[PDB]
Amino acid sequence: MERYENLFAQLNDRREGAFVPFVTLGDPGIEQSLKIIDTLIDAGADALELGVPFSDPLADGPTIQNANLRAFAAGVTPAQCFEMLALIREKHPTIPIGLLMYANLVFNNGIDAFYARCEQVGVDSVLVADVPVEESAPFRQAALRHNIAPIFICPPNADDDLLRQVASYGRGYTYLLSPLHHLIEKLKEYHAAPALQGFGISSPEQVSAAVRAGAAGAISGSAIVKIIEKNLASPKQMLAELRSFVSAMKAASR
Amino acid sequence: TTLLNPYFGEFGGMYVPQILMPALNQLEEAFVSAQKDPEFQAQFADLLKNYAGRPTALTKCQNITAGTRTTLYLKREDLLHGGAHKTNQVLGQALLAKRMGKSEIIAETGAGQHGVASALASALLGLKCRIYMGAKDVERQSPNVFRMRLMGAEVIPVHSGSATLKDACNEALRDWSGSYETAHYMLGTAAGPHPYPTIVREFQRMIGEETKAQILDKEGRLPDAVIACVGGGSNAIGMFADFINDTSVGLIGVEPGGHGIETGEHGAPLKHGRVGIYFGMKAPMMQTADGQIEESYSISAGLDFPSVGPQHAYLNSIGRADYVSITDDEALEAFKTLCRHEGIIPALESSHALAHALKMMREQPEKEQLLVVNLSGRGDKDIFTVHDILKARG
Ligand SMILES: *Cc1c(COP(=O)(O)O)cnc(C)c1O
Ligand SMILES: [Cl-]
Ligand SMILES: [Cl-]
Ligand SMILES: [Cs+]
Repeated sequence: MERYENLFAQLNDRREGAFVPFVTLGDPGIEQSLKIIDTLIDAGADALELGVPFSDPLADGPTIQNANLRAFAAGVTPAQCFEMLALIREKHPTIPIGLLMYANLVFNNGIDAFYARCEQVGVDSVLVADVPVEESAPFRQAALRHNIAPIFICPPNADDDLLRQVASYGRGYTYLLSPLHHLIEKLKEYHAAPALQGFGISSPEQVSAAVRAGAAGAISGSAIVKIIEKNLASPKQMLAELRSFVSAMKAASR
Repeated sequence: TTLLNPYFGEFGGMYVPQILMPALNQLEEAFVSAQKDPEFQAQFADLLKNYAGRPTALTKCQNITAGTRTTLYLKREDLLHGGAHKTNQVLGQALLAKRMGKSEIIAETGAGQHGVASALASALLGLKCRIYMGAKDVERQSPNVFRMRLMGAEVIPVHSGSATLKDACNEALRDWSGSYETAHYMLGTAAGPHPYPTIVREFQRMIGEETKAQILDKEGRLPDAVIACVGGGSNAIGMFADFINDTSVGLIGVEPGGHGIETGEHGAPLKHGRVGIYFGMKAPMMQTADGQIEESYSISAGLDFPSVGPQHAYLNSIGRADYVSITDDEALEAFKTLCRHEGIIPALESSHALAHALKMMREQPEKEQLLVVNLSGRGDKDIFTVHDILKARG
């Protein structure tokens, strides 16, 4: 139902920016991760970017590398990741749910079948971390055939041909890593999807600066998982510090 | 957009994060430029001849084929500087690195022999070289770690994930994504994203080009089949390349069978894996039912690559080349047989190629055939593992 168009329209009507936290599904456990995601949404998360544990995340840093190990240690498989995704959709109908995938888990049971199950569980978007826009043809076609938004990363070394491709083939939102001000202008010029800055977004000052720079919001990756990684022995004190951090970062976008 | 086709049939591609695409387009154009530059070719040939020892010998096996109608030749890449074929392409890649103005080299390795190959090339050409290796590979290959560090290389152990080659392959790409403007990723085999399969083939194809000229000089005809082991596929595609359009020449690649294919502990994804996407390429891979990539098992450390080069998967799908598997015990017997009968201690890698050649010769001993086996490396690194196994059996 394009929850991104309706979230961005809302956040624009209140002159707000989006705060999108990232976590790995099933980290450190299935039940714990479900309560972690529930804590992020109540704290004030506008959207969700979720990762499926992959054995070889060659595009993620060590903090998320350990999140996959923490999830594999709990035994989380792509099968129960999607039953998690289904339960999360049935709890929060309006929030946009994004997936950070790797190409093998999508290709494994057929590309079109992977996006078919995302649509069955209510997933709004999918970014495949290791498929560049030059190799994106079969993935975005399967994603559009099941009303999924293909999310594309626009890196800091992007030339004009890349910005034109990300604007044309990208839906939902554009993943900015990042003066980003010149990159934000060109994406608005080429009518790209609203850009979310996701790169070391750690403090509330970076959420604020991203919005002022022209981006539609900020994506916090390692910052949330670091909080989970720190309080692995204290379950509630983890959620406690999770609620304080996300509501602080969400206020930074208002 | 690229200058060359990133795909071999349905296999290949550039399945890397978008940040790495400029690094690949830069590497491709420098390669295409170097291929048309006679000065680059002259310097490449100069290092191959006057530093590595090319051309390598083609040894006719006197005693191993007695009692049969098989003539067996051995392409002696074991006589190359470093002791393996890996020296050929790292010299070309390091020359490409200089052509792109790069001053650093990043390399992954598992058995440590590509790390030793990268370290010796960087030392010769004046490049700072840092090498990633699995922490479990660091413990079993401490001799090769000392070799790399003796030659001025920085060995960084990788405890990530499985702490093996596929995690070294990951950690190297992570470094290259932020350092590609000064550093060059020196990939180990004929796999990975375009243009690496094409580049490693062209920097290894002197193997088959020499073998062709030598077999025409010695036997006055092309071979009936060329046989080579396949970990990622660099020494095999280097032998196969100049014979592909020679359709009367058989192309046999040998994959590690480990403890047997039906046991699951093998390393033959081309014939007993499933096609997936990892390491920047679509190719047959060792993977679970859910899509998690496994490790290849083999008594041979150099055949630990959980996938295979895309040109090999293409050559197999069209029937141009045939791919078989050889167990640990078959390669071990081939190891012992070449020692007693020819005085050549082969690498446990290349023993898989020889083992299948002995099988072809033994199962049909009255078949008249001219076979060339690519001896991709010497086995002095393996005498310790061969010792412990023959000490344990009895
Ligand atoms: C590296 C290794 C191999 C496997 O390399 P390929 O990429 O399959 O060519 C074969 N022989 C030796 C001696 C090796 O060290
Ligand atoms: Cl010589
Ligand atoms: Cl010659
Ligand atoms: Cs292999």
